[PDB]
Amino acid sequence: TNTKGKRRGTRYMFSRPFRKHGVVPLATYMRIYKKGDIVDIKGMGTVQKGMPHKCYHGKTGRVYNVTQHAVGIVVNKQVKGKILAKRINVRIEHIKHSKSRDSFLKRVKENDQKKKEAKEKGTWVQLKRQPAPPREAHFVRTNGKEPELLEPIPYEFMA
Amino acid sequence: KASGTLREYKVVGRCLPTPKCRTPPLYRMRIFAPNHVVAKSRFWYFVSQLKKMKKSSGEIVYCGQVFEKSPLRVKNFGIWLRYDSRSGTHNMYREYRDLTTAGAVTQCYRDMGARHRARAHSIQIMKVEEIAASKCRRPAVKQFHDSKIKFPLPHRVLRRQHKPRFTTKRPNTFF
Amino acid sequence: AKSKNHTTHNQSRKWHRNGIKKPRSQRYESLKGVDPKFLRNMRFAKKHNKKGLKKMQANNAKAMAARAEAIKALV
Amino acid sequence: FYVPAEPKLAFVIRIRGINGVSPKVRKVLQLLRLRQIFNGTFVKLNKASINMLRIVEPYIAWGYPNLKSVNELIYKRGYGKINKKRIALTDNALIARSLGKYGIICMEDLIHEIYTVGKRFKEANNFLWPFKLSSPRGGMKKKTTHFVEGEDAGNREDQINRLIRRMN
Amino acid sequence: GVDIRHNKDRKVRRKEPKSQDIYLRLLVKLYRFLARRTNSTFNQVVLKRLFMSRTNRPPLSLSRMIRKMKLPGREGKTAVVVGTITDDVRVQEVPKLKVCALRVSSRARSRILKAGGKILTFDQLALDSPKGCGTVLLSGPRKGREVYRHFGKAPGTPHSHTKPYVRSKGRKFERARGRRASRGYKN
RNA sequence: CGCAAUGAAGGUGAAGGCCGGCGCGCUCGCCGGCCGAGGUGGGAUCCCGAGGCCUCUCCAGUCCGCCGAGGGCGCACCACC
RNA sequence: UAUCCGGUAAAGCGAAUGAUUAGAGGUCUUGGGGCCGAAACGAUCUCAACCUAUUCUCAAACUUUAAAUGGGUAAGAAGCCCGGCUCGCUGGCGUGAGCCGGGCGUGGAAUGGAGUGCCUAGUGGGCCACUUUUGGUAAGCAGAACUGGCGCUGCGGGAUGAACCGAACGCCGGGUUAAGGCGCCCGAUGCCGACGCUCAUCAGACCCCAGAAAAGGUGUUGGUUGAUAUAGACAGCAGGACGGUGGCCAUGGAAGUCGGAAUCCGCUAAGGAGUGUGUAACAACUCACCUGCCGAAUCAACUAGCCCUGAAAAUGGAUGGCGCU
RNA sequence: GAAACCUCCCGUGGAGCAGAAGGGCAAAAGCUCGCUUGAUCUUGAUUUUCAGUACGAAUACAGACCGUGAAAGCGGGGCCU
RNA sequence: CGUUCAUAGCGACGUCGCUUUUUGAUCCUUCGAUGUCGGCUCUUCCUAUCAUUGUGAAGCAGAAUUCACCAAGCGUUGGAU
RNA sequence: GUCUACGGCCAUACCACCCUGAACGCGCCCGAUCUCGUCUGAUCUCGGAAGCUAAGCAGGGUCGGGCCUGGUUAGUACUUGGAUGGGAGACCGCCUGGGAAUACCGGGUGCUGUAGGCUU
Ligand SMILES: [Mg+2]
Ligand SMILES: [Mg+2]
Ligand SMILES: [Mg+2]
Ligand SMILES: [Mg+2]
Ligand SMILES: [Mg+2]
Ligand SMILES: [Mg+2]
Ligand SMILES: [Mg+2]
Ligand SMILES: [Mg+2]
Ligand SMILES: [Mg+2]
Ligand SMILES: [Mg+2]
Ligand SMILES: [Mg+2]
Ligand SMILES: [Mg+2]
Ligand SMILES: [Mg+2]
Ligand SMILES: [Mg+2]
Ligand SMILES: [Mg+2]
Ligand SMILES: [Mg+2]
Ligand SMILES: [Mg+2]
Ligand SMILES: [Mg+2]
Ligand SMILES: [Mg+2]
Repeated sequence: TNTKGKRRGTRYMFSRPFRKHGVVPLATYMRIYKKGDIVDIKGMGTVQKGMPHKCYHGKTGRVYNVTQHAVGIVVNKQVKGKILAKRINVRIEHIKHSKSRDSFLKRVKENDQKKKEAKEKGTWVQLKRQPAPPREAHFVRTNGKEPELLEPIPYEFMA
Repeated sequence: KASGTLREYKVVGRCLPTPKCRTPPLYRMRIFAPNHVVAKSRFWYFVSQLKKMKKSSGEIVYCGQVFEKSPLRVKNFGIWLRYDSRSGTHNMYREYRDLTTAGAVTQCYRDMGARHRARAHSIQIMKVEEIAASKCRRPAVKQFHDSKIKFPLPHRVLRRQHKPRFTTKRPNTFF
Repeated sequence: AKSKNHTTHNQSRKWHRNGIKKPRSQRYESLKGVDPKFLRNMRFAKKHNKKGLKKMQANNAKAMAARAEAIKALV
Repeated sequence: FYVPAEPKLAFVIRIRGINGVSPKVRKVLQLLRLRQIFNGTFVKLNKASINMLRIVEPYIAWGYPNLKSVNELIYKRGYGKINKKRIALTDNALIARSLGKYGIICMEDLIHEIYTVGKRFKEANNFLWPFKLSSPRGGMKKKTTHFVEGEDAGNREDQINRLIRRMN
Repeated sequence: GVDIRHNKDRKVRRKEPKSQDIYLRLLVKLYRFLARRTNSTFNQVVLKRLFMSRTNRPPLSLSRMIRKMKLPGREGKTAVVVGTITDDVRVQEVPKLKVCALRVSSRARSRILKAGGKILTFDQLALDSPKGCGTVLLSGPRKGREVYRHFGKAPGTPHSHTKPYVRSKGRKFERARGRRASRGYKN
């Protein structure tokens, strides 16, 4: 039976990468989280105040509270049969903005551009995405030179 | 791979074009298989080994059956192999005598099963080349190279053993 | 008479009989556990919204009249 | 060379039973509506769809149906989903009643929507109740192994039409 | 063999009322018919409620019926209640109402009729309005029963406010180890 | 038993708003009038309803529906303040 | 489709940590032992550790790298975009939050009716298989992971059988299948089935499975690589096998011959400073190069198929049986 | 003198940080000084074990009263487990 | 090693097996009981052959012999503790 | 072209040695009355401005080390899913999709924000 200790098994998780030890460079601290920012948690060894628990590393969630130098952040943690949305108080250093949402906002902005225009025109445009369709009919010109023959090569033992 | 009687297929394909490589080179093969479906698969297997190129990364351009151009000639075919033993992997040069390449490769696949308990999926056919009377290294072939060939069909054992299941006459096997 | 000591064998199955339901998201979640000094001040702000009502109502009527003038100019 | 278009649409037959089947497979098989053995569905192809077929490969036989296949399946075994009651398409009054809000007003329209994979495919294809086909007459080759390697499972592209005729 | 779970195939809703009383059952015969033959969903809702339990059709107090009709616009209408109409002693002035109910208590009956109110039975409502047109369909507070105060996240489970089943309240019935901080802990 | 709680106890015990005036409107204290169980989101259901849709003719034209875009009062219940 | 998380497989050790082989190079250091030195970083070796490039081989409790499978989020009306009010928070002005009031609709694929509350029994001995996996020589042993079974469950196949494969059962007719089969037992090959392989005085004969290995075999069949030979070979028989030379080390005797460093020339047609026999040691014998005869292929070394040796148990016996070439 | 003290050079930490090991740490989290008692008083929220009960341990705040620093700040015990 | 000579007989360092007449592992069966050691008595099987029949080997001259093959037909005793 | 002050990302920015630096800067530099601090005006603090780019600093250089980025290694190693595939086992081959890491060989060797100079 294994030890219940808080930091058990974070030998690798909380360990600054190769040649990225030392001073926590300052952008990290000086970037602003509001309420409802989508934020991915990633514990860090240098800063031990406000560390998240090893279960929430990797996990993404939303900011609910913002204190002086930390951010309350609702994240969903599964427990055997039940997913528990729960609220944890991570110090900034263990947290980035999750880009996952921004590619969405880019698309909605692009849609609002393509909805305003193409209204006065009349031609309705494809706003929905569509999965990669089968690759269409097309010609391939074997331009002058014929195809290159590939015989499989005879075995030989190298070692 | 399994079998039945194979057909030569021509299969040419290319790693599909990109920004960086706009008009990529075509690669052609001789892929013996029971049908185009497994032909194309077999094409991809051989190319994967040789070239950094997968079914996802490429497109088969032209798969097409290839017909023996001299069906009603009797030929001698040299065939080079690459089988897998229980032990290590090997090379051979088999020789068959047949009316077709397909027939000659089919013939090979049966022989290899017989003589080496080698199953389809172990065998790689590299080259199949029709060959003269000479340049035939195997005496099992060479004995049929002769103008006035002459042999009997000596102990001609009967079939139709159950047309008359029972009969008065003891049979005959001299003809 | 030693036992089996621990397992997780039939458990995933057991969990998924009744789903593994995601935690039921509402709009308007509580302000439980929000930095006290904030909550005081948003409470006070909420207290005095009724102060500055008469100004606000007039501003919307002026807006509504400007909308009605704009729609009349369009038509 | 003329490399023709990769196919839009494929018929997908469930070719093994409903015992001892992994949960990820099982879910996809009930996202293709392939619950019983020897049920089949049309399926429009694309990166998403094709990969879902990749996750259920040794549980299905599938490929690119003929024109005739789409007719024979629709006429001989064409059943509507009409107030959630599997009902046989005996008249166009049934098809129309349900799909007529799309311009699909008859069996023929339906066949054209399925075969060309139109705008309104999702709605015509879902309208069709999944095709309960019989066992394969003349038998199969091998249930458990892939087509390529002698068996019946997996993509057999053109050759799905032979299988269709011996089952429909 | 087919894969479906047969687990939640049978829906558990009521079909008829569980009561055997004959007057209610006549109302059911009437509202089944109307439900099916009218387009009115009022009839359907009413029909549904005739099958429900006592618990499930709670009493609607006179004051609650007042204030719900005091609301702006539903004026010159009829309030309907598949439950009973009770009095409120803590309301005085009772406007002249129109009412449907399976029951109205004798006080509540007097007060309403004294006001110039009309009381209707459900057979009478149908003839008056078979498609439920110009009705206010109310309900009593379902979660009134003291029952519900024991339901929820259990007592002694942090942030629950759930009445425990206790023999008698008082200084020394619970309120020790697990409510005081002084005694063990608290939730 | 229920219709009142809460405190170990001495005990205390579920209303608020608005308006006008008087005290310095002091987001505090006192005097007159009006409303009277707050508000947000969702809510079965009711309510209003542009507008169709025809009538054996060209228009007029009350009656009856059917649908109804749009807009409202919003039970219960839930979440939030 | 975007976007984060990861330190397992692999890989690496001319990158850290630890392990570890070899020689090059280095009075690095210095030594301990030498030999030639009185002694001398003098000359010459040496072994110690250290170092300069290289080099061999490793890691559950090492790692610069770094997969596959995998875990989060996100993919819109609870969303966007305007206008204005509230704050005892924050502040050069501004933030940030909370309020009102308008303005805008399908925002990846596939599927499916959802939500929600109360009472609640039995259970809390488990076992089995794929794959992963710890202890152990191993176990029908013990212990985890993952899915699926059996337990709760019949049915076709596997002769027999919890668990293998196929498939999951209302009561019946017709059809068709699966996995398995089709000499007879026993439904179906009573095909003019196709091509090979293999004879066993222990033949062989189908997932789980109920049985064999190293190592052998001109048994037979295929390969692979090299030869050889008309300058007529290859075997099969017949003729010589010497001298410089008791060569040198070794004496205990080795003039070819217990052993070992050597190891070339002459005559040459050609014979090794010698394969053996044997001798105290010789001798004597025996083992190339070439012919004479005969008359086309010959021969070597690997390799992998079947077969065989290897292969011993107790009541009489089991490819299921009969049998089968 | 191989080791005392002084001085110059190189030194990515190969040292040290009470203790096991792992992580973390260089104008520090090490060493040496100066001043100190935030190891003080008081509400709730949260995390970790979890049944998502307790205990312990911790995280973010908030209100007091202080410490220290030119200050920004940091500090309500021991860099983190 | 056996004067000489790897293999008549042997056989190191290594290696591959069989066996269940040793002992361990293990705990599947039996705790509403399967009588727990030895000896006597009696039958039957196995061969991994001591003798006996037929044979190959030798470092078999004879005699004595060990090594191996077919082989379990027939035997394998009397006593002291 | 380039610098100084405060920077962001933190080696394409590090290290070694070599060369070149106009003007403005930045420095070294000259002093200890006062501020401040040392065993020591070396450092620290302070008041300067005679010299000089020697050094720091910048820019460049090196078949340089290092780092960064491509190729190769290699569809190799590994691997998701499959079979009544093989094999006495150990292990291996196929199908289905995913797919690395050295050695070796190329190329690159800071970009840039705000405020202020100089080259008028
Ligand atoms: Mg247990
Ligand atoms: Mg299977
Ligand atoms: Mg059931
Ligand atoms: Mg690990
Ligand atoms: Mg490894
Ligand atoms: Mg029990
Ligand atoms: Mg056990
Ligand atoms: Mg049981
Ligand atoms: Mg199965
Ligand atoms: Mg400390
Ligand atoms: Mg404080
Ligand atoms: Mg000897
Ligand atoms: Mg035992
Ligand atoms: Mg007995
Ligand atoms: Mg014997
Ligand atoms: Mg000075
Ligand atoms: Mg300089
Ligand atoms: Mg200079
Ligand atoms: Mg370089």
